[PDB]
Amino acid sequence: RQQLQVLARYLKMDLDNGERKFLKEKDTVAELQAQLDYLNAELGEFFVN
Amino acid sequence: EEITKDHKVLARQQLQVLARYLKMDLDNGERKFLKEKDTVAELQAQLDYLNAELGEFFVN
Amino acid sequence: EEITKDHKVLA
Repeated sequence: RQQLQVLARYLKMDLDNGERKFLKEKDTVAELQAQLDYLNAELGEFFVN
Repeated sequence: EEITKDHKVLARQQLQVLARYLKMDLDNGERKFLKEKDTVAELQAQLDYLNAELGEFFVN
Repeated sequence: EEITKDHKVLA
């Protein structure tokens, strides 16, 4: 693992970039789901569907 | 010489990783040497004091 | 930059 880290640093490759982007995207998903849940609570399932 | 320096840096980091895996202290020798040099300075100060008190003719 | 690229490929 330490040798892999040394190589990754030499190559300037961020091994955690994908996870960072994924966590941001998951926050966005939660935001949009909260908005949709609010509209469903205001209007009801029958109306929305 | 950016490319050569970057490669030597990578080599140094790989050497450090290996040294840590092997539990080999690369600075042990220098540490011991600096302690020994302090001891040499102490003994030389004592000898210099005796030479200042007694003089070269007497000591020799 | 053939040498640097070849080394980065090896890495």
